[PDB]
Amino acid sequence: SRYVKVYRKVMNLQRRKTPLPWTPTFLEFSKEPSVPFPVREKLQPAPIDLSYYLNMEVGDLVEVLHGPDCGRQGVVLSISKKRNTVVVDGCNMKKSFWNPGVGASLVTQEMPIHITNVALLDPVVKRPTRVKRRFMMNGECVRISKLSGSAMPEPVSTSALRQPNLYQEYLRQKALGPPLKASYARPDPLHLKILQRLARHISWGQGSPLPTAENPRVNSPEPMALRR
Amino acid sequence: KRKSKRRRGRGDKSNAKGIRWKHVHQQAGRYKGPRSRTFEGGKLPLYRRIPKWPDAWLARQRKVLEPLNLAKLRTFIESGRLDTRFTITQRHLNDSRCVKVKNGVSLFNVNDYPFPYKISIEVAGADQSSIDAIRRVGGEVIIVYRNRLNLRAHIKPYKFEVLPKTARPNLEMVHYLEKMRA
Amino acid sequence: KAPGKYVGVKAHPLRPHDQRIKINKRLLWQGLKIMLSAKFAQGQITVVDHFNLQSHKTKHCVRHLRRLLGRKCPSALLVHEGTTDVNDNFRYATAHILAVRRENVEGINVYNLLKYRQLVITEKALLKLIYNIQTYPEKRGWLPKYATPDGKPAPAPEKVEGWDREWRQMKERERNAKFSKALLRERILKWKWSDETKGA
Amino acid sequence: HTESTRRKQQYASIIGKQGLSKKRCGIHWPRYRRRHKARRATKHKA
Amino acid sequence: YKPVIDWVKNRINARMRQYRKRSLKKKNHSKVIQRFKLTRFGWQRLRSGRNGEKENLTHKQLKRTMGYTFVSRDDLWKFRFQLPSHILRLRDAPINRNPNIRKIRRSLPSYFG
Amino acid sequence: QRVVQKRRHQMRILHPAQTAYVPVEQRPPPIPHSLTASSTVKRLLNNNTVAAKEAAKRINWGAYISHQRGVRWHPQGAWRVQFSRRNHERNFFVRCECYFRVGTYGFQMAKDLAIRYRQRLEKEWEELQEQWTKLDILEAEQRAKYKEK
Amino acid sequence: MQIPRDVIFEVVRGFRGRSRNCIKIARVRAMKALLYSSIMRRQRQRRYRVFWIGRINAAGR
RNA sequence: UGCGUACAUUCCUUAAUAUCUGGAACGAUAGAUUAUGAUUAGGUAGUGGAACAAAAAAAAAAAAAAAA
RNA sequence: GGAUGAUUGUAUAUUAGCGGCUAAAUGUCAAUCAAACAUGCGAAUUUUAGGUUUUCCAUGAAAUCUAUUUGGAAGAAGAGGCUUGAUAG
RNA sequence: AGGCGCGCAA
RNA sequence: UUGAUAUAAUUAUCGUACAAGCACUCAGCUAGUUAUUGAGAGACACUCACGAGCCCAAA
RNA sequence: CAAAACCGGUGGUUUGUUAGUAUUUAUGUCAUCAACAUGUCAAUGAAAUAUCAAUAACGAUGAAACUUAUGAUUAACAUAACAA
RNA sequence: AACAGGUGCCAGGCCAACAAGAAUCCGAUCCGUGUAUUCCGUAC
RNA sequence: UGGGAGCGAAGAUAAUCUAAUAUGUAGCUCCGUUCAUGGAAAUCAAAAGAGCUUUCACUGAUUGUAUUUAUGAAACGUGAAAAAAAAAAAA
RNA sequence: UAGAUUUAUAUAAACGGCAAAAAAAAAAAAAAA
RNA sequence: UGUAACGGUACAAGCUGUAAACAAAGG
RNA sequence: CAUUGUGUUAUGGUUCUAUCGCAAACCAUUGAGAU
Repeated sequence: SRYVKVYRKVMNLQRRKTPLPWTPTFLEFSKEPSVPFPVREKLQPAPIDLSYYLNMEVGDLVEVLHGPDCGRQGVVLSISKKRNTVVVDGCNMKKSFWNPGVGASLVTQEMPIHITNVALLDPVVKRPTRVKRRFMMNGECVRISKLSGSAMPEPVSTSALRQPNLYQEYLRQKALGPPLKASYARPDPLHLKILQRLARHISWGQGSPLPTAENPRVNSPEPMALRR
Repeated sequence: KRKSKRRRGRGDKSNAKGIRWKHVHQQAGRYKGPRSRTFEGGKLPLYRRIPKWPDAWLARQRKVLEPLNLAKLRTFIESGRLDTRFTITQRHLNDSRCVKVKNGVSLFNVNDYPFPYKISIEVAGADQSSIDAIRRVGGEVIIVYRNRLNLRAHIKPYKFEVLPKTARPNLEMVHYLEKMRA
Repeated sequence: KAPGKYVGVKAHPLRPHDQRIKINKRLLWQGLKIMLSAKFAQGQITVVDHFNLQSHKTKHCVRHLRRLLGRKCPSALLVHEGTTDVNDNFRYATAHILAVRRENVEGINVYNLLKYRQLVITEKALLKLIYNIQTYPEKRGWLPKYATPDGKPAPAPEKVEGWDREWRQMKERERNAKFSKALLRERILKWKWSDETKGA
Repeated sequence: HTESTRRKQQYASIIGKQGLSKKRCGIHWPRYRRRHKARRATKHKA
Repeated sequence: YKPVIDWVKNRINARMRQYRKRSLKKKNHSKVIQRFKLTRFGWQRLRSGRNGEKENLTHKQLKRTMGYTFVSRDDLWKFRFQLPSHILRLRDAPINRNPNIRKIRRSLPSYFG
Repeated sequence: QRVVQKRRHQMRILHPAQTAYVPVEQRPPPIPHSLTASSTVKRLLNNNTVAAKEAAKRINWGAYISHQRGVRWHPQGAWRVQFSRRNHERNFFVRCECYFRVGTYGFQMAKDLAIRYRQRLEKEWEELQEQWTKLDILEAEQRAKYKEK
Repeated sequence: MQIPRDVIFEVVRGFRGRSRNCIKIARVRAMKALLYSSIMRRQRQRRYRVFWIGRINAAGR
């Protein structure tokens, strides 16, 4: 069929983050105005943060309900309220990349799971449950699970949960660029300092001759001077 | 002064193209006749009257060399676009834009006119008149066999990390090379 | 719902489309040169040492602009290179002067030059612009090349003596012109029109 | 047609007068305001 | 009830149509192309009767029949639409009515101006 | 493919005629183009024949040449005198369309009178320009005197 | 239109009934009125001339 | 031996765009308009030239006489 | 006209359109049934035929020929070519 | 990258 | 008033026809749209740029 | 031949001043289904926290009123007043 | 000139908790965010 | 979902009509869209070479199929985008 | 996140043969989705 | 999730659930 | 050149638009946090 190509083009226009940045160059003008914008329906349900109403916090034990990790149990490490997504320990191991540090050639790590695909676990029955916040007379808050009526254990602490995020380090290094030459990366502090002194003279010398063994005198820079 | 728009059907006195003949004396429908490019009536189309000509449509399919006139070559030499102290090659012609090489340059002379300069030139082909005119003043015409990849590497070696080794010709190209040598 | 039967239904409706057109880059280059010439002729060009400021206050920059251009200037385009011709103090000061617009040398257009009445250009940016304008034809390939390692023309060789003597003699013979039909028949026998569209 | 002719005549009658008000301009108020803004545009930075 | 418009679909379809329309190409007639050859002096064609009965033709007529000829000027408008990618730019003789280029100018002491 | 059709004749590609440059120290003035509007001259030029070519040599084309700007020949059978000027500041627009007819005066006498007419018009124009400059200076003097008060 | 709308409504002043204010009928009536004027303005010269002729004939007789 | 009768580029005002009306002329800081220059100017289909269509946008709505 | 009978009447059901039912009339299937109606970015077409909206000006046809079943479709023919101003005052 | 054109004279 | 004078309009048609079709009247809606694609081919098709050269796609 | 980020919080820009708007039932059908009813939530007014006084007249408020303010707006079309 | 909202209508300096004019003159009948002139704030 | 899978028409072009086009389209059922499709050669090519897969432009409306109508993002190739192969014998 | 929060929307599928009644003894019993 | 039926609330195109618009001052 | 008509004006008839809204993208800042 002779329409698949144009259909794919117009559909990619729906995902394009137009306008994209464009570097000016002499006698060249951007095509961004000619690129059309994506079309969307603006009358939709308002944003919500489902974690607030579900009483789900980092450090809670949850079970993945659907997908290739069905039945797997892990501790929540991160919650995105805007995306209503959750990172679960050892689940959705989808993001693999060249190792930015020491160890094996490749490293893989979790990816967010939508909060609706996950459920809190009852401490006694260990099945999907619903957690409600109750308040005592003094104002102490207690999270109670529907299935057994048990109080939720305190979330695992950030100190225990912490792990480095190697994908962000990989992204940082990639943004920096390809690896440097070993010779270029070798430090040369003495010659660098010589060049830095020369650069100081070049930038702030106002075109005075460089010092020599014959005349090492110090040339006084001129001030801007007021108009009179 | 630009051109005024000539929208139709906006009054009787407008100088736009008329509508009355179109309405009354023209066939109705999208195509105003049969949907075709060949129809001329009940009679056969001219092309179907005429017999088929396989040579005509095989000539188009034949792969052809880029022609270069010795007059153009002379003008470039005189203006200095090519250096006659060294062998002038297809790459030199391409880079001076005397001729852009796709399959190879072929020299042709006009009216058996003489050539004034002694030159050594490598090309893919050349007419007998061009060869005689070049050699009459001490010149030299060279033909180096090159496959498509070899010609690409000869014109644009800078696109190759490892240059390829020239390949041997087939029977047709051996015939052509020996004919050129003759 | 059909044309002539419902309000909002059209036979030839307006359609979304791209309004951009095409123009020859050579025409754009020539237009830039003409715009610079026009600004010089009409006295709407000023050359500045640099746009480096020691204060970020808008009022000081406004006073400098008023001193240079007067109190009746409609608008100005401030052209600089970006690195050592201007500084962040200037970028801060000009950020709220709605009558002036900052541009780099890469973004100079006939449109900008026409839109903004005055053109205030640093010497560095002016030289950068002149270089770009003068070297554009070479970059776009509008000038001849010489197929030499240096890229400059090579010496023109001399002609081999007697290279056209036979042709001259043949012309001298034919110039009698009394055997016209005989020569015509000889040419008809010798030569053949080609049926190809390219070449001889 | 008649409506367009009438609207054009009224616009020609009002658009050329400075200092009008919203109640005087009616349906032509945004057009009149834009026209006066354009006329002022030349006074900026004198 | 109101007739609400599906702008997403309408605009997507409009963009698709626009892109296709502005990327359309030329088209030639694969059958018409096979009977003709374009040369520097005009379109050429074979002669009907080449493949027919010819026992009653003389030698002159047979030579002409097996030769070739040019497409008549009356049939060129067909090519404009059947073979768009192959254009023959017609070149008639120049028509210049300036009296100074005429042979009678040699009998005048000057030109007309 | 944009193939330019070519014409061949006698084993050569036919081209439009084209002549070389013949330097001339002083090219003489042309015979007026107004003569080509006459029926006799039009037929002479349109008939490429021996009789036309002999009548061309018998015709005295030099008598129609005017050595005066603004005076020349008209198919009327008269000498046309023209003089056009536009002065917006003084609101003065002049267009002379004078005719000196051969039937009325004579070929040569009409020519002479037309030439004299054009010369007088030029002289009057010069004098008027001088007077306008003088009057303008006087007007400036009056305006300055008024502003003195 | 053959005649401008304003001219039509100005010419149909003083006419009878709908011809004064309805464009469809006013157009036809104004067309006829101006056509009659065009023809009769060309014709009236000889109608005046015959009147002069008759007056002169009576005076001479 | 007469006369009636239809026709005015006689007067006055406009127009001419598929290369031949003077004009390849006279002007020229952007054409003022030809006074005994010519042809002339009914028109369906078709074709062509010009003038409007009161709006919007644009970074050009004060160097303008006299009066204020 | 029938009115102890192939009678009349009644709740809820069955047969569905490239079809059903039909003591057979192309009768009837929600009153246009020789093949129901609703919906369909299946976004039906038309050698006939209805309309097609400012003005001024320049130029200006034909109802003919070939061939095809075609007052249709194809080609040709059909204009702008040229001229129309003069003194032995 | 590619496209068109590239004298038939001298 | 009186004298003279004049067979609404539109379309098709050989045919300037209310025994031909539409229209009470009026308001608004209501029909030659567009070559990032084609072109000047003896029934008409302009205009700038560079010039033996000219253009510069995706990015 | 010149020049050389991740998860929360807070605002702004663009989409979009250049584009459009979509949530409730009156009415049809056996049903599938079809289909922009009724101006606006709103007397008028910027303000009613300006509608007071009052059988009537003169008064009050208001820029404008017992009213071209105690709903506005063509033509066709409806009625009057004045005029030779 | 998009130096956003509101204030009787077009307000950078009247309100809007962090800058800056109750600025002056001229306005048929009330008002003016209007015309003209001018001062001030602005890394907004 | 003019993306992918299954089944699968006619009105329209061919001036009737058949093929072909429409079109592998509409309706119907099922996937649910870059965390996807697909995929690291028993590949393509020439006697030189390229190097999984994917996207864009050119080659080109070319070579093709249809042989009255039309269809055809062909293959190799060229210029770009993106770049990846495979943590992994247990602990 | 102080509490409370009726009824309908035919749901053992947070689950696994298909197949009426969200899942019905074997067989009869039949499938392009 | 979304929607609706009834009920309460100015007998309603709003809000709301028999606690039907409000607890924030508890061993 | 009517009191059965016309001219001029007036009063009716008449289309109804008052933002109850504004990222899922990008820019700039700022906490926690990693290096």
